[PDB]
Amino acid sequence: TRKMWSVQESEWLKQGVVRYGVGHWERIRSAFPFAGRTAVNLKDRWRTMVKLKM
DNA sequence: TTAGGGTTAGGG
DNA sequence: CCCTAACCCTAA
Repeated sequence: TRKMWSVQESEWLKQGVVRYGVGHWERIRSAFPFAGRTAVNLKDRWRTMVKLKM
């Protein structure tokens, strides 16, 4: 069952991009306690947030 | 391991 | 329902 992204998970990805730059998906995933999210999931999520103005 | 296009399921 | 966010596929 697919799981929608929480606003806390989205803020984690936002700070991880700030602290490490886009494309550093495996580095961002390790800097935050992401449970059930792969680095590819983080990259797809970032594309969604960019498109949704976030 | 990431980028970018393609695919699908679940919620608005 | 069915659009789209959450997925998958794969070159490099």
